[PDB]
Amino acid sequence: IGSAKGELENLLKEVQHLKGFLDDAAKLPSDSEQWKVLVEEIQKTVHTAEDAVDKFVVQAKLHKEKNKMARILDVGHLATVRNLAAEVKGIHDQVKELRLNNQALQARPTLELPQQGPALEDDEVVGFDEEANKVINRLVKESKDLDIIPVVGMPGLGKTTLARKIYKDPKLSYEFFGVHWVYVGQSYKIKDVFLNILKFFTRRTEDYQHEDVDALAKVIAGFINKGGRCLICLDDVWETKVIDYVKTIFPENEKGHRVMMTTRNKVLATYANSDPHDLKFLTPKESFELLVKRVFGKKPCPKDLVGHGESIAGKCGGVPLAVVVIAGALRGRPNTSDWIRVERNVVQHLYTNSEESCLKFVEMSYDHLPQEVQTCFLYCGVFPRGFDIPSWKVIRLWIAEGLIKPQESYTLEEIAEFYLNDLVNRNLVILQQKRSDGQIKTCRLHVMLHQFCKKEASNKWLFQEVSLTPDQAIDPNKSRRLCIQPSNLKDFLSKKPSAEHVRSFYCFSSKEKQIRGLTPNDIKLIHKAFPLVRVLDVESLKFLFSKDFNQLFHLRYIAISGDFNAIPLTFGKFWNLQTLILNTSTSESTLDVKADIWNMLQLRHLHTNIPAKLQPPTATTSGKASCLQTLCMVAPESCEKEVLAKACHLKKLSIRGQMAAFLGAYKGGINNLVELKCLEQLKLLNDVLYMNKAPHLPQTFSQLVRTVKKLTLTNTRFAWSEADKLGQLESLEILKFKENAFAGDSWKPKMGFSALRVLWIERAEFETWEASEINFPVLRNLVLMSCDKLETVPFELANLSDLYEMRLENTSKAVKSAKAILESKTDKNIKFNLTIFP
Amino acid sequence: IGSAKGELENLLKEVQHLKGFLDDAAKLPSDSEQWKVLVEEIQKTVHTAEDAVDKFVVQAKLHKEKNKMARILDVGHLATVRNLAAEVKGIHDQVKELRLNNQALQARPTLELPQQGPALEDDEVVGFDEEANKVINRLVKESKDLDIIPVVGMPGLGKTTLARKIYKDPKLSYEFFGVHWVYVGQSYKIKDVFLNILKFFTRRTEDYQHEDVDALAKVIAGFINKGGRCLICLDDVWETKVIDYVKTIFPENEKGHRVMMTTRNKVLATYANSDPHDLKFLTPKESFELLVKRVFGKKPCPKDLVGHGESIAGKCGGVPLAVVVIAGALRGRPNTSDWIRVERNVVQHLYTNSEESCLKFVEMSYDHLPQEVQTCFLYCGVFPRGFDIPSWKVIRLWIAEGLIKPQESYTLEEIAEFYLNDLVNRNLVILQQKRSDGQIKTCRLHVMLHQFCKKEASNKWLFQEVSLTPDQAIDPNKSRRLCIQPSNLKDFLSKKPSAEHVRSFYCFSSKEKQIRGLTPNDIKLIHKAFPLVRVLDVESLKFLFSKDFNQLFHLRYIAISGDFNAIPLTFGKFWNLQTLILNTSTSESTLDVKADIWNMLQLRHLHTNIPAKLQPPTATTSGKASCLQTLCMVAPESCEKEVLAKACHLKKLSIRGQMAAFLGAYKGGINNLVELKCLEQLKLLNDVLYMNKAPHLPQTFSQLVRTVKKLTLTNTRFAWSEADKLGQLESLEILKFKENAFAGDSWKPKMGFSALRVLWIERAEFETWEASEINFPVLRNLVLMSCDKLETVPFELANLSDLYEMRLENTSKAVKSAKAILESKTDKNIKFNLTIFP
Ligand SMILES: Nc1ncnc2c1ncn2[C@@H]1O[C@H](COP(=O)(O)OP(=O)(O)OP(=O)(O)O)[C@@H](O)[C@H]1O
Ligand SMILES: Nc1ncnc2c1ncn2[C@@H]1O[C@H](COP(=O)(O)OP(=O)(O)OP(=O)(O)O)[C@@H](O)[C@H]1O
Repeated sequence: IGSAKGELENLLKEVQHLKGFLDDAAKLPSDSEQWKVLVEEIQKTVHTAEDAVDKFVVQAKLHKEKNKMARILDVGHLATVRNLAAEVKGIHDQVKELRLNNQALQARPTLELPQQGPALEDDEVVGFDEEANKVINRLVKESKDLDIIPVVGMPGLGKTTLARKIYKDPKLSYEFFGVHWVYVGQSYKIKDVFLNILKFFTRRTEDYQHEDVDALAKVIAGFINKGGRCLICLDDVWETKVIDYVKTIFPENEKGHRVMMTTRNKVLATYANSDPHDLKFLTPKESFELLVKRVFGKKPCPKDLVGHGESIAGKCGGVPLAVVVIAGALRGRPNTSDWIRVERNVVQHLYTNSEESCLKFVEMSYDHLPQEVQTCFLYCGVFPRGFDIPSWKVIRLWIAEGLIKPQESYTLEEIAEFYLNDLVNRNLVILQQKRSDGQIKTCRLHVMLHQFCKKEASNKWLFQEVSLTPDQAIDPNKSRRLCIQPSNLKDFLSKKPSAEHVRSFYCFSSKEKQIRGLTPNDIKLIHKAFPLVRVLDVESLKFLFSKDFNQLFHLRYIAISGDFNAIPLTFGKFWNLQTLILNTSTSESTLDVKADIWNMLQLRHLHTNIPAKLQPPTATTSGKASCLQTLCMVAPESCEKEVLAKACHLKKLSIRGQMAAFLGAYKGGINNLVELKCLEQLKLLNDVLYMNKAPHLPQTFSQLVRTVKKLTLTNTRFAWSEADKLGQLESLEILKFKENAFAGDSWKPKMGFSALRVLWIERAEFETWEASEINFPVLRNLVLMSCDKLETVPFELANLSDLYEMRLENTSKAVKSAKAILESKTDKNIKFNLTIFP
Repeated sequence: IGSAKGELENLLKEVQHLKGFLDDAAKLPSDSEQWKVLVEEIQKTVHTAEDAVDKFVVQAKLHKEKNKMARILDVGHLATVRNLAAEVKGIHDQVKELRLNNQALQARPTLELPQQGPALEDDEVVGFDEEANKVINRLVKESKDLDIIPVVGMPGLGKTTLARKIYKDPKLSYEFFGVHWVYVGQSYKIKDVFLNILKFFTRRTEDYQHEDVDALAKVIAGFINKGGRCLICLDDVWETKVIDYVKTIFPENEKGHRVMMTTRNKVLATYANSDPHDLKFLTPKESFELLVKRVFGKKPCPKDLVGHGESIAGKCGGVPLAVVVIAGALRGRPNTSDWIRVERNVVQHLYTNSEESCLKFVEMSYDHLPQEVQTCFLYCGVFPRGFDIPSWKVIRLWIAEGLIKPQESYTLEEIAEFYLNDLVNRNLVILQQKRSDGQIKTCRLHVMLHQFCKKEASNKWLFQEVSLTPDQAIDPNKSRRLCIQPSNLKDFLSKKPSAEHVRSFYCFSSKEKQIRGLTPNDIKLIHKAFPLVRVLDVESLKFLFSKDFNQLFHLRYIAISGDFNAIPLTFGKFWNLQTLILNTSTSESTLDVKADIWNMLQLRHLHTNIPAKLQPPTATTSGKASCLQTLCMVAPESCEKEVLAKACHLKKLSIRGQMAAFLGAYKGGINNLVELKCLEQLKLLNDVLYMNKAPHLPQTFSQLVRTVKKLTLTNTRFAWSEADKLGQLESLEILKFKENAFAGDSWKPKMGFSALRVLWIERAEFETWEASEINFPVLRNLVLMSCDKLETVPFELANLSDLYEMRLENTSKAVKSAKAILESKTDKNIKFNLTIFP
């Protein structure tokens, strides 16, 4: 190739300038339509330049793949390269014209250039009676030390309303000499906060205005000492510095002073109190009651509007702020037509209107985010509203979208995990599913937060939901990525879509396993529509590997399903592929990975729903260690010395098959596991129910997986004496036995698991269990489920200090022993939780 | 050459404009991403232009080296010159476009466009009880005159916390009538400071607000006279003018008033008090205790977090500010995963987050630096974290990097020594090693300061640490220089690096002498990767002189190791070379310097680990005096009349070999030392243990090295009577005798060393020593080591006025005499220190 490399480089520099401008404009608040048009044009120009460069790189790589004879004799390559160079030159001319003509594209040194409601009467507050009672009981408990009870929750959940309800409660007056309210806020000055606190004790604050912060703290402490027990309410705390400053205004008189603070941050609340108070969500009934109180005040709802109102209140997610905004939409419109209109799209009516109260309140928390976490938050709105987002899937989508910039000491997966946990801690992501590690398993976006992400991503052109009003298309040409539900897929494809600029295609099955009437021609049309697609995350389909699919060389993420007997060699030409998630309905016991994954240097995660029969690297493929981090459902046959050596950086590994033929001496494929350097999770599964002999844990197993933190055994059918071998694992932290992993009437462990935190037993047909303290010194969780034959969980566990959680699911008489242990620990007054189902 | 010289000159002028802009932008705070992109582009353009000019200059020099026939017949030179001219023209066009298109590159006349914590209860302070007691004992000592006790230390070390602890101490209340606290600060007005001081004595400061500074000083003096003994605490003093102003507010009533000031500057503290109080660093235990107090307040650390917390606290360097910042990172996160994440990289978690408290506090001291000292400070971050930086090496790296601009009266080495000492005096560099001269031998960067330098250098593109996350490379293309540890060298080279823009390559062996598995091909790859490298500081290797190494004509600094029997002539073509540090493992006794160093006009320092057998300059090489400043390990054979004449400006000289054949009459190579005009240091070493005869100091020796300040004799085996000849040296300031330098049972010196300051004896097998006062009139240090046979250090030295330091290392009974002298001087109450090991 000639000068086109220099043209590419110059275009990249200019596009870097344009992207810097776009990042800057994302900060600038704009009310000008011409500014909006210019930013749209620059975004489109950046996208076009990126697509052109990517096409050029792909063509150069494909040419270099071809042999020298084919390289010379391919005139079609010459025509394509000339066309791509012409396109690059045109885009570069456009970018230069953009920068030259517009004075807004001039760089500037430092120049980006950027009250509560009426007052609720105690009957205007809905559903907070029990919550207020709980917080009041916590506040009025006698204790010598200062105690902070933080009320924490998502924006507009009612933290300030509950704090005001408690602050006005008569009960507090009997217990506390002084009950003061202080508003801190995000932007606050501690001198002002202390002066406001001082007003509650002296009316001569015009005398103390000249004092310093510490002097004012001492003055307030003396006043409180003169008074007695005091409760100071801090509103809207966004830093720990406030908590630390306020600790200094309370005298050490052992009276039991209190602070009730409200915050959106769970980490700040956990600093304030190891047990922060999570404000509840209103029930649908309470939501409807609040809606009726907001719309009709004290008058009852008209009968004809009750059904619509109940529908509307249930669509607000139980967050009072949403109900208040929707009420503002329904105020003074007792007509059924207006209520039907609002019911049709309630989340839209949040963030619209001047009373868009959701927008500014959500933006309070949003602006507090770092840029990477900000962008990662928006891509949570790529899932359907109400979708139970898998944490692993969203993490891998963030990484595949380039949202996570690599850091020196952390893997991209670790950074993404931290970002997701930070979003949950800031109460911007709802988490209802916990892994045994204590990490997020599935998360969710609240309807109001989801609508915020959906609008913000559309404003920033990150992605866009394909929504059709009977016919028509809504500008799909104004979106880098497209999300479409399976119901709307057929209609969209019937238009014969052709969007080169679209880079990610999302089809999420919220109604799981509702594969609609999509034909192979529709899948081929999907392939045709997006040739530059980087992320293809569509698992509700019967995907087929057409010849057009083999040309999606830009892919970084694929989540597909169908009837695949093997991964074709064509997958090996996706040199950008990072995540490969497969779900094959084929009856074949294992999936043949024909693709030479080892030469896919970018590949990090491979997920298959049946065991994968990998191929050992050839002598040519030898080189550096592979980037692979996850290898799920790998057949024991494929765990060879070379396979494991190339993937020595593997972190999660799952094996399923004939384990017996894997734990033997000449079966040292198990011994090949030593090649791994950072193996954290290991799943060992057995498929056969009839066993020639009961397998055995090799004596080498202790140091074969010494780095493993999570170990899962399934259908292994091991003698309970074989569990003693797992105690020699130094890093074993979470341990799972499921589906008759260990066989035997009783388990009498002797070895102690030095670091085990979570013990997990499922469907264990054992009868008795005589563990002791030495066996699990640092146990923290004990999850037994489907243990219909277990007799009694040993009392010896009751003496374990760190143990504070234990769940018995579908458990026999052993439940009674769990009650006995709970009773003993309650007698000792140790924080403990015991869950029983049903 | 044709017009290309004019093109070079015009490109140089435009690059001067761009560099001026870069210097300006370094001052401008910027939040615009487009601004960052533009600055990056201009930096890359400046680097590219510099590289092009350098390539052109070296090519012109190489052509001029060739003979006229070769010059005319070298078509390859014509092609290379045409390519270089085309590159220069392209870079000039790019620079012109940069200046024309961007309105931020317009020159403007003058237009660059630029609270404490809560409060600690004395139980929240860790490890300062003894320090506070020491400072209080110093304060409450009875003395007639005003006494200032400065608490000095590095940023965030806790000077203000200890000052507050002392200010709150009850003990001070008994001793002092008034104990006031004044905050001065970097930006301060003396009128405001005096008015604040006045408030402590009168509540009518609204009456005195109109007085002048001297009038207010007199008023405060009268108030203090009325009161009694007073202690005024000055916080954050950055100038001596504050000290002088505050001296005027204390009446001369002989009561013993005190001032306790805190500062980061050791020179300011030494002005305030000849014995300033150096605040301690927290021990790892105290650091963990402080971390637990900051994270969990008064509750104990959870057991599962104690190991992670202890690891984290030990990575904070004993500076409380670092522990406070890391606590802010760990607050409200009692999960082992968060603590593991923070432990993985603790120094990163300083300077990140809004509570980046390290950043602003370090910037306070950094901005106080001059630009040259600022840049020299950052290049201390090229060394590994925790590396013991050699002073000579960092000085020579600063000079080789162009950081020191020559001054009229000072050599570059003197300016660099001053800069390093200034960085130590500002408490920005940690010094723990002192030369006998009292200068810094090795220094260190605190982990928090090191991270500041690392980040700041990366932000300014000065250098960059090559760090790989398993695979990958982090933008190496966005750095002028690259530092890589030997562990990461092999992985980096396997990528086949080719970085023309990289100008310095650093490989520092913090784990000393851990030469890993690097092959000759790796060394050749190092040579290939950086052809424009100016600085090559890599001594943990077996370097080999390949043909590619011979083409690094830009080299200004080389520090290499291997098996070299001689320096090839190819080193003579490094016309830019200043420092040549060699460590050759060859068994051959000396190093043959084949390269014609005398024509290497820029050469300043030559260091070899074995004696160097230089070659006398030829009649052609005659000319000006050589720039050589250091000639270490030069064989006595090479010290000839012409060799010594060409290097008359030499300052350090080291000789090792057969001294007897060097001190003789016909051996007047010793007499050739007269040719030196500024010889400061002389080392004379002996290699032979069997001597035909005991050598003799020539009677001419007194005026042979008359300019020498430091003299080192090793293995010479001289009669103790020969030490009397060294007393005639006018400038002899430091004298070292090591490894049986002088042989004899006893030493009875008669001559007196008029200017000797430091007397250093190592492994002297003499028995008795009967020195007297006249012998060492101005002695200041007497350091004896391995004197297992010395009987008693004479009491006569106890009467020496200037002597205040004496160290006996592995010393026999003579230790008892040292104790006697210490006792006598303590009786006289003279400041003295006596160190004994073990
Ligand atoms: N239980 C409730 N009953 C009635 N209105 C409520 C309730 N909880 C909240 N609100 C409404 O919320 C608004 C008051 O702020 P709110 O108490 O919701 O904020 P918060 O939870 O402290 O959140 P943030 O301060 O982060 O915005 C008013 O519209 C109030 O009517
Ligand atoms: N011994 C200590 N125990 C507890 N906290 C400490 C201790 N020393 C310092 N700190 C805390 O560390 C942080 C920095 O310390 P401090 O402000 O006293 O430092 P300083 O030496 O005066 O520095 P600067 O030059 O910035 O004024 C503050 O939060 C201080 O409270």
